[PDB]
Amino acid sequence: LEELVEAVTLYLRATKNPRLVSADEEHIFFPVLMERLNEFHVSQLLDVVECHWARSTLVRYGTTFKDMVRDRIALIATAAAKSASDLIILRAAEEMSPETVLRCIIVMGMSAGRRKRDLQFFQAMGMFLVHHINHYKDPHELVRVLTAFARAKIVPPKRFLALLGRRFAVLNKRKKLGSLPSYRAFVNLYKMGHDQMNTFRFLADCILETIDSNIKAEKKRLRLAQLQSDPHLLQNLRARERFKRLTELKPSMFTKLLLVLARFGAPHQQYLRPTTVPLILPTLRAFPPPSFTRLLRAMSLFRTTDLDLIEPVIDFMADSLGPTNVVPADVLQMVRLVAPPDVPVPRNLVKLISLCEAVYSSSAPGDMCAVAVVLLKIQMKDDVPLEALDPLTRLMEFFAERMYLLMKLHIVSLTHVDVFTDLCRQQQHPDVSGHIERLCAERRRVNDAEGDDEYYSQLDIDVRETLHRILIVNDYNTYGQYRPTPGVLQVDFKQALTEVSAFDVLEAADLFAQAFSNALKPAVERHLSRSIIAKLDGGGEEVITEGNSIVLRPPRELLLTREDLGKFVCLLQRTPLRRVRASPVVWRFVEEKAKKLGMDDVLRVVENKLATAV
Amino acid sequence: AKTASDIPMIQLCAALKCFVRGLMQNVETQSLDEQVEHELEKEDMDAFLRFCVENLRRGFADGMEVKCVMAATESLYQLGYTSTEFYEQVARYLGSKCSSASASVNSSETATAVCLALGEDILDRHPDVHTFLLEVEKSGLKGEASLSPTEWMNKNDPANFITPLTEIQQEGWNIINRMVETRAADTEKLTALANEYVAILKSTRVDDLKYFFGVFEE
Amino acid sequence: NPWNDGDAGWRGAATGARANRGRGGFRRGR
Repeated sequence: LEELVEAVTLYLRATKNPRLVSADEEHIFFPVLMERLNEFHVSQLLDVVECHWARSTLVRYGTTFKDMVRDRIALIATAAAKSASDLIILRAAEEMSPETVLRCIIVMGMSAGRRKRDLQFFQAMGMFLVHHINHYKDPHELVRVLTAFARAKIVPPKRFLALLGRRFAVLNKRKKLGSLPSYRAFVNLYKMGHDQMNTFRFLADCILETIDSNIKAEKKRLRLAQLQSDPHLLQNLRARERFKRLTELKPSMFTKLLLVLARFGAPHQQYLRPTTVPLILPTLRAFPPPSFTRLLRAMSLFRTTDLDLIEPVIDFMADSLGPTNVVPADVLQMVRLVAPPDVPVPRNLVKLISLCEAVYSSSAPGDMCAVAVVLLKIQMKDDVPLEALDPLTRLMEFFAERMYLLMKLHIVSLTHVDVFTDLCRQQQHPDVSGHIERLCAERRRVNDAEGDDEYYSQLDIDVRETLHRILIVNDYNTYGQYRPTPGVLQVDFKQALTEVSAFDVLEAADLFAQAFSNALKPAVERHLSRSIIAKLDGGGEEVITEGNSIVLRPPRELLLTREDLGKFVCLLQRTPLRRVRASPVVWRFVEEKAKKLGMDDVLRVVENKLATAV
Repeated sequence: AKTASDIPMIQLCAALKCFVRGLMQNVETQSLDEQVEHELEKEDMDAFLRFCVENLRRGFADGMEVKCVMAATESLYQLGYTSTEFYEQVARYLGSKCSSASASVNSSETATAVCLALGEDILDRHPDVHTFLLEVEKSGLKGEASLSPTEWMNKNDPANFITPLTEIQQEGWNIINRMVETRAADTEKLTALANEYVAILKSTRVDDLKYFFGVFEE
Repeated sequence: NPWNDGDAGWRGAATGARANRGRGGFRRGR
């Protein structure tokens, strides 16, 4: 037994290098061990299991090995339970030990996935861990157990997680739990649907006590010392290092913790006020824009009304970020944050208004509607001078003219126009330019002449949905191209483009170009160009089915009439897609269709475009 | 501090009195290290006191009795809140209520301590508040400073139903319930039950009479 | 709000402030 155990452990530890994985040796060893594992103790089996497993070795012999040892461990544990109520079953009580259960959880948790046998086995060891929980004294082992369960994608019973949290509470005195393991446990418990708020309260307390202890330690060091008695990039790095030293966590994860606490309804006084001065303020400059947005939404949900935090953030955004660099979403979130009447008025509201004007005038629907609502909320306050609202009046007139343009294009929904008109009516706005009156007259003509039905029949629903999805992908919070667009969003956009014909997509792209100039991202333009090229190439399109299998769908026969193809040529001329405009395949297909239909001017244009391309 | 939302002013004052009464004993401080820790705890205490004065300002906004503001200022000075702006608001509020107040209801010891707590410059700016505090401390109530926080809450604000009932109070409530269940026509049983109630009226809650009289109405 | 966890607290407590905002006459009696 000992010789075979040593040999198999030596081979398993030698299999760390992929060059040392051999088929002959594994074929010699694994079945011989397979037939004799009924003579092996649970400790020996776990020692064999714990050694490193090669991927090929795991797929060829590892999975069945683990399943059989799991079955044997379940059998010996059942025998031990019956006793409490190859001679190994006779001594099953001693073999099944709490340390054995803990190491089994740690090892098989990170090695198993979403399987039925794994689920049953894990439920068995969870019941046995409930039986032997009280013996463990290091909460880090429980944290590792929770992480293993999270990897396994299996949710134990709620009472089990409550017991684990109570054990965390009990064991924390003897051995304090670190802030990073506390964060990991918090994420795991939130992901596995643990509703009980007490564990979240305890974990937040465990994080905050460590943070304030470190802050007090540095302050007492400074006080004892005094009793005895690119530069921007460098400052950002130093601030990040200080924050990581104090909180033992990256700023993004701290901000997402704060956002989670805000979502769960925790008070702002006990979780933002203590950390505002030492943590948030000095590290604010080095935050990534995603962390900026998360923190802004955290303050919004927390209903924070402390100018001590509000004013420096506005000062940083106005003087250290610049209007061109700050995403308008964060600016809108800040304006909503200062909107509520209970929020005291900061002394630098004019800076925020000027930044809003600069950002929303340099760039060039529902967004304008919400902007108008929050401007109304700001104007409701009596501490706002009229002259400071004078630029906001011009902003609202700009929005009115933009709606004047959108109503002519039959793109904007009339409900948003009604909401905007109601806003201007309840604001008693001084419509000096009169564009609001012209908008109301055009809305009256819409309601009287054609109606909403004819207005919505002016265009195609497919084009509208393609435009909406294109705008959503383009307006996704990439935070100034800081983060690449998600692969899941890429797949969703590709699926949306696949189900829609090329002509509708081109019409949507032309409408987007007309409405917004130079507002299309390079990635979305490349995606649209690839979709159109694949559609018109004749080689088919790659579609990801419900089984996640790539299938070559043949291109749909676009039955284009003479007028329809002339419109297609016009859209090709007016599209912002340079690749599509210069694509020889599209022009060749248009030439073929023109030859089949028999028009001469389109043929001449296609010939000239092909000559220029070649 | 965590579970403090929509705090009645009386309950906040009672909690402040409890915090004051549980203050640590003062000993000679080692000037090297542990006095630094003393200041380190003092700043946290001051932050908690700032959280408290937030609700104090809220209570000023909605409206509070003079007894509540006097007790809150007493406790805040005893713990230590040297802002000199909140005290200006306190003096302003007392000046607002100076005419519509009675010196025969407030506490003399509280008046002396709050007059000491409020700076002489603040009283110089507000003379009517100074006269009112002088009148209260010269003529008022004595003995309300040594009362336990629960006794202070009960005497100051009845109908709180926070502390558990004693045996005599529970017996009185049982008598009230049995009177309620009894029919109106049966005058003898009601007379007997009322006579039983008034035999222990001294040891029962004063506010509970509002229920007792109600039976006579129903 | 999940953080409340089925605890009305001071808004649903027995304090005199909450007991002084109703006009029933206290006739039937609790």
